Amino acid sequence: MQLSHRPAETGDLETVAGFPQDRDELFYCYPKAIWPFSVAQLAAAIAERRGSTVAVHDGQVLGFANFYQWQHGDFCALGNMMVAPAARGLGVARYLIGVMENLAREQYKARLMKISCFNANAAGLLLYTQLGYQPRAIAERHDPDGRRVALIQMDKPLEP
Ligand SMILES: CC(C)(COP(=O)(O)OP(=O)(O)OC[C@H]1O[C@@H](n2cnc3c(N)ncnc32)[C@H](O)[C@@H]1OP(=O)(O)O)[C@@H](O)C(=O)NCCC(=O)NCCSCCCC[C@H](NC(=O)CNC(=O)Cc1ccccc1)C(=O)O
Repeated sequence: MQLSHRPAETGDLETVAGFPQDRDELFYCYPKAIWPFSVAQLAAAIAERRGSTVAVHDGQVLGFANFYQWQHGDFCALGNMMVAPAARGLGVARYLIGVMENLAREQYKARLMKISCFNANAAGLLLYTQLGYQPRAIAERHDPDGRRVALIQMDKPLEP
């Protein structure tokens, strides 16, 4: 469907902060955040990151992403990837990741995009696989209940 993108704005914060539907979803897209998510937590992430971007369809903000890490000439890492629940499965994240890949290439001369995905997040793992990301390593992490989870580190070459 028809999608556009632009930098995130203050008026987008309340909608975007509403995207994660439970503690698990919040952990998957922003593991340092604390449930419940809030506009203050989102604004703080935006201020300390780069490239915060929204995807819009039919006047609705449906998706958000930024760079978790950025290293000129080297790589960027995708951060805070989240989509409105009613709009999932429709290509919003696919679209926005394409946008972020282009931004990494153009703004950071990145050769590689990194994406890390928690093991329980099948939807994420499958999407990133469809976009050409390959798994490289697995790291142990802990969820908010102190349970041990596996963070799967994936990457993809970008090219000029
Ligand atoms: C986005 C979403 C997954 C997808 O958005 P879509 O808009 O919905 O995606 P389409 O573009 O439509 O494409 C979807 C594709 O997948 C196929 N599909 C399969 N199953 C499906 C299903 N059930 N449903 C739908 N689709 C399913 C489907 O067929 C299609 O493939 P084809 O049909 O096209 O082939 C959507 O469902 C979402 O928002 N989920 C909730 C949030 C979320 O999980 N976000 C991803 C985060 S991974 C990124 C995490 C970045 C994390 C980062 N930190 C790090 O990296 C590392 N720091 C740390 O660890 C620090 C730390 C601190 C404390 C303690 C431990 C550690 C950061 O802090 O920011």
